[PDB]
Amino acid sequence: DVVMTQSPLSLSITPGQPASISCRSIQSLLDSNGKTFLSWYQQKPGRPPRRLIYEVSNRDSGVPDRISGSGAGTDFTLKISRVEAEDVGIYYCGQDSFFPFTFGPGTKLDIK
Amino acid sequence: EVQVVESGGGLVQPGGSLRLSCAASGFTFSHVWMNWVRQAPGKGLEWVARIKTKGGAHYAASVKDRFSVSRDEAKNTAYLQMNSLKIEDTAVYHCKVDGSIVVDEGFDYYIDAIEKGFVVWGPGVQVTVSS
Amino acid sequence: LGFLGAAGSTMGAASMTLTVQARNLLLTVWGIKQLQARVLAVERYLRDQQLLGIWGCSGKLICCTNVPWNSSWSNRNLSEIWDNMTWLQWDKEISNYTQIIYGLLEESQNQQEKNEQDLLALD
Amino acid sequence: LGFLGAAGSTMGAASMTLTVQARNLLLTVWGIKQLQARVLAVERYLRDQQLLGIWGCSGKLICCTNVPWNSSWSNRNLSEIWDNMTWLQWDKEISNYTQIIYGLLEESQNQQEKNEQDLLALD
Amino acid sequence: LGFLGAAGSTMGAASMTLTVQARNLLLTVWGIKQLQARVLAVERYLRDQQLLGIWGCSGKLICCTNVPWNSSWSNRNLSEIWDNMTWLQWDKEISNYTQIIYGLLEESQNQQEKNEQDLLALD
Amino acid sequence: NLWVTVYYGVPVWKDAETTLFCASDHNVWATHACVPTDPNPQEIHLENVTEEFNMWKNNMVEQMHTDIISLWDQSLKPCVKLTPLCVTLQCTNVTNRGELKNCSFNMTTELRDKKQKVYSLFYRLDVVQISNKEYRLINCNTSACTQACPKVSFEPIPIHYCAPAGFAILKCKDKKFNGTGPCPSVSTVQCTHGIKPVVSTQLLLNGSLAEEEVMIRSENITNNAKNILVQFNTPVQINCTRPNNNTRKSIRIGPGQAFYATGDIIGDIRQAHCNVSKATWNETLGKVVKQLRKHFGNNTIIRFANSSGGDLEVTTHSFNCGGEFFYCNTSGLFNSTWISDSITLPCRIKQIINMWQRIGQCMYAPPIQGVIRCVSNITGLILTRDGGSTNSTTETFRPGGGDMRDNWRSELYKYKVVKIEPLGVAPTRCKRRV
Amino acid sequence: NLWVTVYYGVPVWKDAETTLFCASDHNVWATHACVPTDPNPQEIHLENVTEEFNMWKNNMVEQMHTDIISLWDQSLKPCVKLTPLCVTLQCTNVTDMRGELKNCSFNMTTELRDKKQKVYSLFYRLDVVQINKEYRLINCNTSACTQACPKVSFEPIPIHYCAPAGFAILKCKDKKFNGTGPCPSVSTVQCTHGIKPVVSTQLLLNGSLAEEEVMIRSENITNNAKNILVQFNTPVQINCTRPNNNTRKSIRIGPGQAFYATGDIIGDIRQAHCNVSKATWNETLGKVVKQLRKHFGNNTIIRFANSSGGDLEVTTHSFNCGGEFFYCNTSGLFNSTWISDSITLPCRIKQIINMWQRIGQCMYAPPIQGVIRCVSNITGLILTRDGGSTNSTTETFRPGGGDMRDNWRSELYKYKVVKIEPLGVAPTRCKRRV
Amino acid sequence: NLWVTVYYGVPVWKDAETTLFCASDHNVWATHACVPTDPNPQEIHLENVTEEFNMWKNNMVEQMHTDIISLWDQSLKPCVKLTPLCVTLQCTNVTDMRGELKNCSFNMTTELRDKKQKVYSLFYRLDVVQINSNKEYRLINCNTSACTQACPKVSFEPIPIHYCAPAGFAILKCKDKKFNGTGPCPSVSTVQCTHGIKPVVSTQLLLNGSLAEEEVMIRSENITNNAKNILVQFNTPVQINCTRPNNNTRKSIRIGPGQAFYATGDIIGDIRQAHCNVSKATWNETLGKVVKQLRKHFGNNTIIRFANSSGGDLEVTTHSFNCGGEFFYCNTSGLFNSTWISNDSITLPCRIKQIINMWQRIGQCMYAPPIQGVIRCVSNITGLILTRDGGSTNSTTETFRPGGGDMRDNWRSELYKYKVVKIEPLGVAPTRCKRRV
Ligand SMILES: *[C@@H]1O[C@H](CO)[C@@H](O[C@@H]2O[C@H](CO)[C@@H](O[C@@H]3O[C@H](CO[C@H]4O[C@H](CO)[C@@H](O)[C@H](O)[C@@H]4O)[C@@H](O)[C@H](O[C@H]4O[C@H](CO)[C@@H](O)[C@H](O)[C@@H]4O)[C@@H]3O)[C@H](O)[C@H]2NC(C)=O)[C@H](O)[C@H]1NC(C)=O
Ligand SMILES: *[C@@H]1O[C@H](CO)[C@@H](O[C@@H]2O[C@H](CO)[C@@H](O[C@@H]3O[C@H](CO)[C@@H](O)[C@H](O)[C@@H]3O)[C@H](O)[C@H]2NC(C)=O)[C@H](O)[C@H]1NC(C)=O
Ligand SMILES: *[C@@H]1O[C@H](CO)[C@@H](O)[C@H](O)[C@H]1NC(C)=O
Ligand SMILES: *[C@@H]1O[C@H](CO)[C@@H](O)[C@H](O)[C@H]1NC(C)=O
Repeated sequence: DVVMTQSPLSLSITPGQPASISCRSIQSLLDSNGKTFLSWYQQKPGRPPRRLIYEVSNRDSGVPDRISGSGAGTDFTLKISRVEAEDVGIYYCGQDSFFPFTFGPGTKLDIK
Repeated sequence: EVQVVESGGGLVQPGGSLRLSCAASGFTFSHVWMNWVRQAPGKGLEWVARIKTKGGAHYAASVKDRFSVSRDEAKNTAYLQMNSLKIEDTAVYHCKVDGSIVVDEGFDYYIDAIEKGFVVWGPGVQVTVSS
Repeated sequence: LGFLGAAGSTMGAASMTLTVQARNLLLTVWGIKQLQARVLAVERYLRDQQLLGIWGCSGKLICCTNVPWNSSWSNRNLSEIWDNMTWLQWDKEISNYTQIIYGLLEESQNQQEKNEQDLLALD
Repeated sequence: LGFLGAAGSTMGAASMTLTVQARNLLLTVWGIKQLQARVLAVERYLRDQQLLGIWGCSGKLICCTNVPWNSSWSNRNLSEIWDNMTWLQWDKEISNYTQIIYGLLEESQNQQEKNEQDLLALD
Repeated sequence: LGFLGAAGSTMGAASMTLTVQARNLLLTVWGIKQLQARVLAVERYLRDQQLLGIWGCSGKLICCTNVPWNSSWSNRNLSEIWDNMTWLQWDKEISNYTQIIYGLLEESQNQQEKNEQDLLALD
Repeated sequence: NLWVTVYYGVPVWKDAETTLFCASDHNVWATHACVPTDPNPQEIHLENVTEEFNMWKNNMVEQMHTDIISLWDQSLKPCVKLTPLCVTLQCTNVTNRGELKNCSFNMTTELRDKKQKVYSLFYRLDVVQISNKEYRLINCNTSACTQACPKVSFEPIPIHYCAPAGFAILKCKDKKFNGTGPCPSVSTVQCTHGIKPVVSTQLLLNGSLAEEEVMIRSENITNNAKNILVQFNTPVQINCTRPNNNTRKSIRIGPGQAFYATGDIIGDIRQAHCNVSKATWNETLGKVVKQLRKHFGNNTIIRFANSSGGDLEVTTHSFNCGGEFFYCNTSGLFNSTWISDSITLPCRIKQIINMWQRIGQCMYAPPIQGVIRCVSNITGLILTRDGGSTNSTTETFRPGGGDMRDNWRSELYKYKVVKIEPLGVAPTRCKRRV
Repeated sequence: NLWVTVYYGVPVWKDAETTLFCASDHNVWATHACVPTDPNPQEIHLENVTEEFNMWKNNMVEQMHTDIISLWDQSLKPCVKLTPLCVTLQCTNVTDMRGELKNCSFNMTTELRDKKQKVYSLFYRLDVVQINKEYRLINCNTSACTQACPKVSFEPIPIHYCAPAGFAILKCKDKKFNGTGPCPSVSTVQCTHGIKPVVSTQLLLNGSLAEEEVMIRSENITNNAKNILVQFNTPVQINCTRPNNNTRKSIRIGPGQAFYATGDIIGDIRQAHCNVSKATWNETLGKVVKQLRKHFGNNTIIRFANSSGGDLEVTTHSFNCGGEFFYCNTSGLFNSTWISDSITLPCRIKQIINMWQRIGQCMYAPPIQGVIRCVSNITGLILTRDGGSTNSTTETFRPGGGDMRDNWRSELYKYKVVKIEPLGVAPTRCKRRV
Repeated sequence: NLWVTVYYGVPVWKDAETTLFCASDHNVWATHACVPTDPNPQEIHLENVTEEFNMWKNNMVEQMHTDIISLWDQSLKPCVKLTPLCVTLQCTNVTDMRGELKNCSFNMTTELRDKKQKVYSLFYRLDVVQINSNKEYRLINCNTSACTQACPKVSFEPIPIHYCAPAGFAILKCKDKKFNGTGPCPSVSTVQCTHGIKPVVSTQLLLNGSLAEEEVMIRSENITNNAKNILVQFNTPVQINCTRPNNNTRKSIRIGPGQAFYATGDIIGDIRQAHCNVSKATWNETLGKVVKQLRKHFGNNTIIRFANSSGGDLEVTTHSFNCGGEFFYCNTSGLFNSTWISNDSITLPCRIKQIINMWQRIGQCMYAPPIQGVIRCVSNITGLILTRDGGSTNSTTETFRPGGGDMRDNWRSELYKYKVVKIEPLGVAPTRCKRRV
């Protein structure tokens, strides 16, 4: 299976500054044709997860634009210009490039 | 907005078996492919199986010779069946599916478009392998 | 009088109104239809005066020939035919002998042309 | 001389130059209009031939009838009409009564034809 | 005999069956073709009839004229021409001057008509 | 002795057929093809002449029908077609009968890369269920219909038929002509009188009245399948009009192409109908039955019944005026029995119509602004005889249809084309000299 | 006494219309369609004869017009239709002393219906309008145009009209012909001479030159609404060219049909124009004003201004050269006043044309590779006189933009069709012998 | 002292160009409009008449070619065009020892323009091309031209057609036996209408054609020239039996509002290669007679060899047929595989192709729909179209191969017995005549 690692395990910042998180994979996720299926998921406490970014950088309708991501090859990360109260929740990284799917252990993002 | 329906939940004894199910409605869904992932208690998610309902199947590491899957189109649902449960199987099941809702169905050959659907997430089954 | 002004009258008098009849002888789909009718009438008029030309009465309405009349065709008296019978009934009476008359007329005309040519050759 | 070359000349030249004129009388859109024009010319020629034939002058360039002349139609001497007049002026002057001459010629032709038929019948 | 039966026979015997030959002279894809063919045939017939009329025949199948036969056109006497010679090679013989012959005929007929009119006018 | 004589221009004719050319004075019935007619009628009476007439085997109706079909096609072809209109329709019931359906559907606009949502009203007879909400235009599963081209109209202009040179037309001037029989009084005319090409079924409108009494025509009354034609001796006024005046909307389906749809209705919706004087209709039926008794005998019971069954074209009465095509239920005019102040007939409207019952040649009729009134009078009928094996003394008749030729056969029966035979021969004591 | 006679083949003619036909020696006007004209036409000159001519009411011009538009439609029928070209066009500018040319792009189909392709093409501002950056084609809301096929060319092959048997064409060879009235010197020809069906407004290209000097012909000199024709006795050479080297690229619009679009422009971009020497034009205008004074009297000054106003085609000189339809502003030439180096004409190109001033048959001429450069002969003008008041001791003239009837009439002014009447009657001292 | 005389209606004819009209007793040629011909085709002999016939330069062949093309284009005009058939086709092999038939699935419109419909149809390999176990394919006619389909209501039976000359013209029939192409016919006759000529369609061979009355004949402008085809006529026809036991299923699909399309459904039973049979002994005897005549023309002690086609397009290098609705294409290499010096049957493999361009034109093809049940195409060969190579200086041995390329040769083999002549009934001759005033 294509296992992947997340970083940082835990994080917590006060509103007013940007934030970032990264999730690396064991090997390149690019398939034969060239497309990528890197997905970013957010799961607030008490409710199921919700996606924010698709194919490394694209944004899903309903997601705030302040959320953006990029990457290439094996290194990928998410960048947010401003964190709000609604952003509090559990953050996940995911990829479906290969049949055996793997999801990160999960990172905590607390706000004062 | 697209919706998902979770069914087939219940309590199973160690090494027993049960029947799982899920459904979706509210749109056409076009080329939609259902998934199955569970979150262990206190640990991250983990893939279970796969069913390409509309349009090929894929099974995880610890589900061979234990889970058999099926698809539906009249209802767009999928029929899952497991056997030989274990203590590690105790986890919340979420109906994962890659949504692709079509939009403005092309009435000619100059208007075809697709909404680029969303990955619907199921509420949760909370399957426990105990008495 | 006019066209067919004496068609039903006696044949003798009706024979004097032949000039009126003689004078009366003359998108893409509609165009071809009109052209078809016109050429049909013209072709019929050429066939007619061609039948007159092959005989000894070219360019003439009333005309007699040298073919003797046969009683088999009709043995009626000369008084009623020229004063009682009409052209319609008379034509219907010899509707089957029309071809024989034309053939005999043609043969007689050809013989007459050959005879006059030979006569004028030595004259 | 060429065709229509005697239009303005004296009657003498025109009277002796009628043979040339007589001989001169005779993508799908092009074919349709050309066929229409050809049929029109043919119909005109047949009409002229019929008019000449009804007057007992078929196939004759010049033909004389037994219809006396009228002073009303022309109140001028014959000499100038022939050696001092063109066909255009003559037709322009006779156009007033050109329609009635045909009827008189037709009547005279029919009368003489019937008389000839009767004469041949008696003999 | 049938149509064209005397084609190979001598002209003397073939002249006895000239009338049959003279008589035989008479959705859109086929319609246009048929109309064109009919119009062409009618035009040809009118042209031939016009030539005969202008030459003085005016319908007479066997008609002669007053134009001497120049020896330059052919140095063959009437002996073998009317005994065994057919019409094919004969046509070929005069095929070099038929135009001159036609021209002479015309002028001769025009002069004859003018002289006839003058003579009839004197008396 | 005697000798045969050749006579040219003899007045002899025989039965034959030929292609007659049209002739008349913004109408599908007349164009540049028809040449002008002679104002002076060149009619010549024929004394001592008697010729047999057969209006059933005559080829006049065949040639007329063929030329009219060609004219109809040549008239509908020059402009826009409605092939893209075959799409799904979303309709909702109207609310100030209960027939008109407010349908809406997607349709392209000036640019082939864009769409414009439009709505129009269509009658129930012009649509069919796919479900209760979805609808599809009728005849879409057979062919593509064509809209009545707006420049031309359906005014029945009179048409005069004239035979070409060499042919002649005989007119039966004698009265009491029963269709198939000798006509002692005959007349010849190079051009027939005015003929109305008005299209209709069951009843004959804007026709020619009889001479002095009601007429009855049929191949031979001793039959059932063959239709029977009846001509009235007096005119019967009839009125028809729809109070609803539709609103035309200009919708463009392509470059230089646009169809006129039915807009919203103004006022109240009322079903179309027709009116006829009851007294005049009763008198006409009385005269018709009186004449029928001559052939069927006296003390007989004559009854009238509506159409038995079939499509709407044969089971209803059609009209042609102002661009609107009607289909009325005339069951009220054939619901009387005989021994020894107005009538109203319900009617319906239909746009898609198979005029000449030709499968795959449907035509779309666009509406017309303002109310439309068509004043006219009936002149004849097309009934069908039914009954048993003479077990009862009651005769029943029903209106007919379908045979479009029978509609116009009641007008051309007064003419017959013949071929002249100017060549003739006779005997005389004349011999040609040398 | 005197007796009448009948003469056959007499020389007589009368005014009457007839169905004329062509005669000639990959083109709109098919040369093979016309019957092969006589290589050496026989022109017979008459004597002692006069005839009246009316070049205004003449029917040959009407026949020419009908035939030209009929052939135009016939030639455009087989070419492909541009119905799918109506699509939204996101367009920008081109980067020149002009910005009119536009570089537009748009989605479009390919050989496969399901598949689609993105292509670009250059278009002029004269046939492009903003739908709201977004542009479209003006022809979309009028009718679908049909691009002229590359095989068919607009070259003006001369056509020799000819009359059928029984008719004759009278040619008026009299010099300084007044246009309408008796012609003391006439002639008869079997078929007309070479006539080039060149289409042009205001200025006449490749026309016929006069005999003695500049002639003036008009229906009524005293009438201002009616146009006034002019014909020069000497030719005024005009050079028109397109310095832009165009590139043609084929695009598969559909199965078996290709679309010819303007590839691109290589090198510098310059405006199209025409050149005419001012000395020759000055002399020609001097002679023209002298001839005008001959009719308007002495001591009268004349002015020459630009077009009064109206559409582009009617207010500008329009002509074709190698397939490209030009539209030049002739205001500079018609700018002078008469009392008692070469000029450059700013010209623009238009790809969408509506020839014959009729809607529903628009054209989309394709581009031509290389540099277009053609020479032409200016032989006539189409002037228009504005309303005056007591003549104001001066008259103003403008270049009229009438239809092509005047253009074709300027060449057929010396022709007329008549019908022969070989039937005649005259008296003679003769008596038909019995 | 001879005087010229004018005669009319004399027998004189000259060769000239003219137009003819149809005549016979629905079909693509629409014989219903042909004027009916009399039931007695009267024929008149011409004793002592000899005329020169040049069938190679005859104009009736061009007239027939143009007329047939016009009828073919007119009959297919009202039929439903298949412009929307050009779409992306996803085909797969049909499961059976050919690997040629493909099962294609594609999208199509229906009665309503706002909704599509998924359907499938079998297409032969010759009707599809690769455009880069399933792949995308495209029809060969998409990048060339979108043509219509032959309406099933119309048939392709080669019914005979009679050509009758118009008024003022005549047709001369050369009945002389052993009469080659160009030469004087010792015995000629005249007929108002030609015999029933079947406008058959074939390549490299003649089917249902005229048969020689005496023996096999060879016709050509000059056999020495290799640029001229060689026409052969057999005095004894050889039977040929073609068929395809497949039992194709017809699938009716309404592509539009009234536009019906006939697709190829699933095959019933087992798929068998389309082949044709012909007797071997008869073919050997016919070849023997042909080589005998060829030796007589080229000289004695000459080696004659028969080889297959020299390559080219499938239309010219194969054998074209017209029966059942579709057009077969057989590989005739099995016949011209022998050399001549001094119960058995042969099987000819054949293929199937729906889209055709038999007229060799560019821009107008034809879609032939299939038919139900087995097809039994029974016919008999009557002629051959052979071509010979230069051979260099080597003249002791010659090789002949099937020709093709000019469709006029098919009908030319049937029109060699007729010619068109313009009647000239005007003549002048001298006589002792003198008119009397
Ligand atoms: C003319 O063309 C227009 C083009 O837009 C058509 O409009 C669309 O028509 C389709 C027809 O199916 C509509 O589709 C249906 O949409 C429902 C809701 O979707 C909209 O709303 C949600 C939010 O609530 C958005 O996320 C989404 O993007 C849409 O905007 C769905 O619920 C429907 O699916 C359900 O019902 C159907 C019923 O058949 C079932 O089959 C499904 O399984 C499911 O249960 C369906 O997808 C679409 O919404 C229309 N949108 C518009 C107006 O743009 C017109 O319909 C067409 N002509 C006319 C007049 O009808
Ligand atoms: C050479 O002549 C033979 C014999 O006429 C032709 O065979 C016939 O061909 C036709 C098609 O052209 C076959 O038609 C079909 O017949 C069936 C049965 O009648 C019918 O149901 C179909 O609708 C259709 O008409 C016909 O059966 C067939 N006859 C035989 C005995 O095989 C042959 O086609 C001719 N050559 C060529 C090249 O066409
Ligand atoms: C002359 O006539 C004789 C028979 O009379 C014939 O044998 C001879 O060939 C003829 N000669 C010519 C030159 O015609
Ligand atoms: C007829 O149309 C007018 C508008 O032109 C409308 O006001 C009127 O009410 C309509 N007729 C009826 C009966 O509603």
